[PDB]
Amino acid sequence: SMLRLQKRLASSVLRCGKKKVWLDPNETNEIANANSRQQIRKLIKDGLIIRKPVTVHSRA
Amino acid sequence: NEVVTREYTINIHKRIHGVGFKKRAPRALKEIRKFAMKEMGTPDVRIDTRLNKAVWAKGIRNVPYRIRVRLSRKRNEDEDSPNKLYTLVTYVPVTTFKNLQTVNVDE
Amino acid sequence: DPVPYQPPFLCQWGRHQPAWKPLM
Amino acid sequence: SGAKFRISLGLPVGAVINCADNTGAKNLYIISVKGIKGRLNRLPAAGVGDMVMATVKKGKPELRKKVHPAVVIRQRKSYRRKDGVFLYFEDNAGVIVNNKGEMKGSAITGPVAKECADLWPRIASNAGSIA
Amino acid sequence: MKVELCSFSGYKIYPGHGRRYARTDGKVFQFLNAKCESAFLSKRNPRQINWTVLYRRKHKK
Amino acid sequence: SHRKFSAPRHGSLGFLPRKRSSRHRGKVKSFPKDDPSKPVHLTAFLGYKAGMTHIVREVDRPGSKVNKKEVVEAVTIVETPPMVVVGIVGYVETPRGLRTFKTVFAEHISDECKRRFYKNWHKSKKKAFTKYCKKWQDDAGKRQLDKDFSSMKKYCQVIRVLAHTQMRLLPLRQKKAHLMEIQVNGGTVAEKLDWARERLEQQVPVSQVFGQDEMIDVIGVTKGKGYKGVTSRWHTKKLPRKTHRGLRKVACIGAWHPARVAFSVARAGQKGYHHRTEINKKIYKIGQGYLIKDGKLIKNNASTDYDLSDKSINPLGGFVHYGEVTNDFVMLKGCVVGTKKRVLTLRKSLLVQTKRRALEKIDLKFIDTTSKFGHGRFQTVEEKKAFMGPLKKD
RNA sequence: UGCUUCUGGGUCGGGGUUUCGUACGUAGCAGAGCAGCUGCUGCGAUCUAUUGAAAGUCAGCCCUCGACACAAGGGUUUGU
RNA sequence: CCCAUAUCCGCAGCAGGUCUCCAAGGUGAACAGCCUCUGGCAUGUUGGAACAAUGUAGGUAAGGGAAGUCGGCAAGCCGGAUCCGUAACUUCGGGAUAAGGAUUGGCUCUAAGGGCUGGCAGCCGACUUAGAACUGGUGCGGACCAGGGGAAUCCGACUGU
Ligand SMILES: [Mg+2]
Ligand SMILES: [Mg+2]
Ligand SMILES: [Mg+2]
Ligand SMILES: [Mg+2]
Ligand SMILES: [Mg+2]
Ligand SMILES: [Mg+2]
Ligand SMILES: [Mg+2]
Ligand SMILES: [Mg+2]
Ligand SMILES: [Mg+2]
Ligand SMILES: [Mg+2]
Ligand SMILES: [Mg+2]
Ligand SMILES: [Mg+2]
Ligand SMILES: [Mg+2]
Ligand SMILES: [Mg+2]
Ligand SMILES: [Mg+2]
Repeated sequence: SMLRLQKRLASSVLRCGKKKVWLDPNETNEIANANSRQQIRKLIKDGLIIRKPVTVHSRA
Repeated sequence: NEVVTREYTINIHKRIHGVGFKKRAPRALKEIRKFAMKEMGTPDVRIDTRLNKAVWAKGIRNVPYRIRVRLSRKRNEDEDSPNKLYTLVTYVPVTTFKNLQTVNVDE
Repeated sequence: DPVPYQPPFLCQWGRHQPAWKPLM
Repeated sequence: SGAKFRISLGLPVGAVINCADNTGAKNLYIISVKGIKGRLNRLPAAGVGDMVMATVKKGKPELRKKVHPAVVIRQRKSYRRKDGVFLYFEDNAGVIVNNKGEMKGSAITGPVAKECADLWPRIASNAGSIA
Repeated sequence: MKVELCSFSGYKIYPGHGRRYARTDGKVFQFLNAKCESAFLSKRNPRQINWTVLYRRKHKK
Repeated sequence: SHRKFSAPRHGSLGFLPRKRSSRHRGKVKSFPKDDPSKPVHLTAFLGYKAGMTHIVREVDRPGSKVNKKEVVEAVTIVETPPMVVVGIVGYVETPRGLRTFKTVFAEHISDECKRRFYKNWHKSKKKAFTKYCKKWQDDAGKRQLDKDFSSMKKYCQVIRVLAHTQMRLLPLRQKKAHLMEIQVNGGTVAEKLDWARERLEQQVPVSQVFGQDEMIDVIGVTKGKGYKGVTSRWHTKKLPRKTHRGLRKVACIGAWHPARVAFSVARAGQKGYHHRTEINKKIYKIGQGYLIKDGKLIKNNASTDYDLSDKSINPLGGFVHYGEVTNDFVMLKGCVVGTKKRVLTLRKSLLVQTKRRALEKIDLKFIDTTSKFGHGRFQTVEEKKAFMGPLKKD
């Protein structure tokens, strides 16, 4: 429905950009009713949202 | 008779011949949707994200010439529609397209 | 939005404009 | 008896061909082509075996700064023969030839095409190789 | 009719086809197509390019 | 003032209605004039443009430099299957115009001719000519048809015959056969109508109509090129680069003083798809079609007296955008009007043709059957395999 | 222009033609040479064989009667 | 909070204007152009179907080479680096990258250019320069970056406004 608030707060908690914020497409309603940094940290501990890894840029 | 899963190989090249560079892969998606609507008489065609990735593997300009598609007519689940059945469109990884017939696979 | 001011004057056909001139 | 057929023409007014005989000249600037009626915005052009009016651009001082009549022998533009071959040459070449047909030089370097050789007998006599 | 062979390739040129080229020194060459024409004008060896007849006569195919 | 440097005009006013042609088949505007000294024959035919190739022949003209030489010339292949006669029509001569008097169709009319009378053959019930074909197996209908033919003996002056092409033998996609009136020019009206009734429900080949080295007229519609500019259509001089409002245009239309633009001013519009009639086309060879006897078929149509090869006129990979020619064909000097798969009207010559170039007898030497679909370099399949050798797939 | 005479279009595949020019992998006491161990083993652009090979080929190219499903359908109207 | 192709000024979510800081990897002389990583975005007041004419922005053309035009207008040629070589004239500083040539790819080598510890020995870290061989359809500053040149006449010395 609307997850830009949770994506911005997840970027602010994870201390990175929202390009690396992965939200769970299956558990949309469990993320949408968080609405707070304390609940988004619980989403981090549950593992519903995951820090995306850095896009590779090889030196080889 | 209604629930039929089967194989096809689409020649994307003869359907994509003519269009400009920034409008090749969306047109290829549109001709795959028209291919599904032509072989199967269902307006509700839902093509898979794996076949989206397979068409958009190279780029928007270079689209593969032949592609292997499992076309499946299925009975409709809930959220009922005036379309009685739908068509799922799936990618099949095939190495070479040499002597590939339209195989009617069984359930 | 307030009332737009009248379409402004633009010296379009003076001595400065070579696009149209009369017999001189 | 046998007249000349039309061939492809690619040397208009302005072309500096080279002078393929032993007069002393190196270039020939085409100033006009002899035997053209004319039409609005068409340059007179000369193919193989065409009588042309030229001027020695560089060479001998006795040859320069005056108008000579010439015959165009070789052209680089591909022209169609009647038997169905598209014979074309390495460079654009002509020789200084007067109003009656007699050449001014003695020998001719390079090959002379048969479309020029059948039309001009005195050029074909000085030519060693034909086409 | 005289079926003359191609100078670069060695193919049998038919009288409807070809483009014949004569240099200033002599040695009038015949060419089947602009492929062989461009190869001769760029001065490529017919024995080194694979699809010619001289490559086959050199490498015994 | 006046034009400084006078110039010839771009275009011709004799062809100025440059519209898309209402008819698709080439209509004969004028047939050759009849005379009773000549016997009865057809004066036209309706073929289909197949393709293009070379030709090799000797030139026999005294005085030329090209005498006794081996030239090449462009030729048109026109596949000309024998047409089916399915009717006749007579024409009375009035001071208002040459009016059609009475049209009499045939009894057995093929489905190829039945396709033409329908715009939609799929939804139709195929019920044409049903009440007309009942006149051929009754007493009163034969009497009425005999009265119709007897009135045509008396009052008709011009008798044209109705013939349609044979589309099933052709490799085209369409099945709708083209119909055509051909004016029979020959003896008297009675002998003409008797010969037409004898040739009713019959095949008409091309050897009966035309012959060798005959100068003929080619009628047909131009290859369509769509809406084109005045530079593309009328071939006017392009304006220079520095023009603001376009350069592939006509700069001046006309003067201030005929407050209108004249009809002769070259404007932009439809280029191509125009009905045309070109004259003086020379037939080199009327080739025989495919025929089967003694088991194996005989197909050596490109075989001449000097070639002696078993190849056909069908090139390698077939004709480009046409298919393969299995029927009997004609081969004409030069180029004809129209694109591929285009219906093409043949006609006998209007002018009394007696010229040195036109009365030349042609002896063919070589017919080029190489692949026109690209740069072909082989004449036939066995020659290609003999030059290449064994391949990987073999 | 085509849209059921067990017949016809279309899709795929197969050949025909043709464009470029010899694919990946493997093998080679072929390779300017270099390093390591007592002739062998590694790096190496390039060359040869497989291999006129590989790839594309109607979107407006040519034949298939080889597999596939489709095709006796829907609507508006017109009378002497 | 915006701090600018949407939070400011231009009548506006206006291709205009507005003063600063932070500043990765490769290629490369470079903070030039091109690709990528962090960060950001949906193509800049909309989409769908065909690819007609005239357009606008890019290009390509056999043969001729300015014959077009008021006028080489526009486009094109040359373009980087290394090794040669460089004229008339001059205020001797310049002209000058004058003009005119050759080479440039990949791979495999050789030589030269150094520190620390106890003419010698041991241990290590750097990018360059020069030369040779082999090899690719003579292709090699392969995209990008990137001087057309010469001889004269008039005016103004010039840099600048
Ligand atoms: Mg002029
Ligand atoms: Mg006048
Ligand atoms: Mg202007
Ligand atoms: Mg062709
Ligand atoms: Mg905006
Ligand atoms: Mg960019
Ligand atoms: Mg855009
Ligand atoms: Mg958009
Ligand atoms: Mg040019
Ligand atoms: Mg050129
Ligand atoms: Mg001038
Ligand atoms: Mg300029
Ligand atoms: Mg100077
Ligand atoms: Mg003076
Ligand atoms: Mg100044």
